[PDB]
Amino acid sequence: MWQENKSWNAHFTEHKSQGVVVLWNENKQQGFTNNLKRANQAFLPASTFKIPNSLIALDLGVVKDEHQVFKWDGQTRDIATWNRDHNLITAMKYSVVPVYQEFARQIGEARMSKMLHAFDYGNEDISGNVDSFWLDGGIRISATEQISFLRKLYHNKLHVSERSQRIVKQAMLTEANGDYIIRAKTGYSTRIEPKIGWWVGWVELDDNVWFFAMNMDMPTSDGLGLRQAITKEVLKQEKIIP
Amino acid sequence: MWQENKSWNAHFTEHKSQGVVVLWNENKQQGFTNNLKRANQAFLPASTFKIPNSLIALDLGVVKDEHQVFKWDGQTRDIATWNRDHNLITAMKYSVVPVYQEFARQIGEARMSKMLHAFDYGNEDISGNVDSFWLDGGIRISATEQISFLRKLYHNKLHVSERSQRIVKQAMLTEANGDYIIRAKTGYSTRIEPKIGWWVGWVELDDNVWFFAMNMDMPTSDGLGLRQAITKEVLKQEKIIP
Ligand SMILES: Nc1cc(S(=O)(=O)O)cc2cc(S(=O)(=O)O)cc(O)c12
Ligand SMILES: Nc1cc(S(=O)(=O)O)cc2cc(S(=O)(=O)O)cc(O)c12
Ligand SMILES: [Cl-]
Ligand SMILES: [Cl-]
Repeated sequence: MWQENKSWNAHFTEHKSQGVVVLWNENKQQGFTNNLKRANQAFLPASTFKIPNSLIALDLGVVKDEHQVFKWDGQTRDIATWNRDHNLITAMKYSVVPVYQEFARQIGEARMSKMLHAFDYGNEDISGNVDSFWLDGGIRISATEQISFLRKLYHNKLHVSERSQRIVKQAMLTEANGDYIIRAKTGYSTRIEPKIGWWVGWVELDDNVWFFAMNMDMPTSDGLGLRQAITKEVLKQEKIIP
Repeated sequence: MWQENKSWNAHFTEHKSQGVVVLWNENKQQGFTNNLKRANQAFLPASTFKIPNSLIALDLGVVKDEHQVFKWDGQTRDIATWNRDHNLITAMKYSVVPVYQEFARQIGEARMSKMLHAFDYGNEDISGNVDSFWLDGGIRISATEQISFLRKLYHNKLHVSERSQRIVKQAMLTEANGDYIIRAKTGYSTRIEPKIGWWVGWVELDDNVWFFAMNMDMPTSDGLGLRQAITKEVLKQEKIIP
């Protein structure tokens, strides 16, 4: 059910990088990875936690819908796209942390713990601040655990309303053309070592769905584009995308 | 509220074509078109009727969800992509008429007419064959009436369940990148003159949505790509997409 394909390491080696890419063939129920050990190594989810955070916020009514505007708090921050009004779609697209920190505070630690346990999400640990535990707290999730969570979300099997799951899957939309649809979420963990970058999601084809979860060492923010580039090179080699 | 911009006609003249493009700015509540008269002239919806047909099939339970497989009936047809199994997403993507003719037969004339009346869709006339009235029957819809219908769908305002509307909006996904999301449906009306090609939908931006409905004279299937091409040129001229 799991298979190691160490040939994908050349895509990491070419860009002087190191990480793991995990693929899941939904039709055949088979998994593939270049490093089974790192595939099961649990890291801070960083901004990939915006997927479960969105689900909980929508199911609890903290977020009314994907169109509700969340005004900029006026604090000018270092990322320019953060200093503006956002809805759920654009907050996920630009990884607007302060918007989701506001969501987490309204959710509260008690409901956040209960929901993450219902989601079977990682180690289900929210130790630290309720509005930063996915950035510098105790929550840890592996690439294979991201796949298991994403597979439940795809099939609407999470312990939330179907509506919340459909809205979040819409907000995860990243790329779409005549060949494939990518619903995914980026992540960048910097507060706690090791500094890593995430990209988790799935590729929808006409007759199949390929779930993917990747993470890689990210000492500097200059290599952040390699998350999508290395993943797409693996997808191209596997004939998943042209 | 409505403004005519005849400069768009140059994009039709460049390809030796004739048609109308209707744009609606949702934030500003203004509309723009190159031909006010043709914008309100009613044509056969052709495969753009797959939007309301999908909504009706979903709300009535004829289609359970976007994953239900509709098996190929075995008859080899002219369009190769039709000679295979389909779900709601691929049937919309490839405009698989035989799949939607089966939907219309299951829906029936009484339910179809009741729903189109509730939708305020076009002239609400289902006269003709139960499984082809949108291709050669009495139903007619204008480009502005398409936008009016699409605006209700975007806001989950149609009388069907919100779930049915969210599923159809997902199935309408055509293109997505870091700049915009296009949810649209193509159409090609050939059985009754004038032969016309349709493209209706909307473009999702970060803080606005531009609804569009275009139709153009289409004597042959060779120029079907001009529907998107001319629409994109108008969108680029109005600085909606880069
Ligand atoms: N929370 C964050 C997510 C992402 S994402 O590309 O994975 O979505 C990138 C980030 C980049 C920076 S910075 O170092 O460039 O200022 C800081 C962040 O907090 C980020
Ligand atoms: N139902 C149809 C929809 C479309 S669409 O691109 O507007 O969706 C194109 C079509 C082209 C042909 S043909 O002339 O190439 O045989 C035949 C069709 O039935 C079509
Ligand atoms: Cl979508
Ligand atoms: Cl032409």
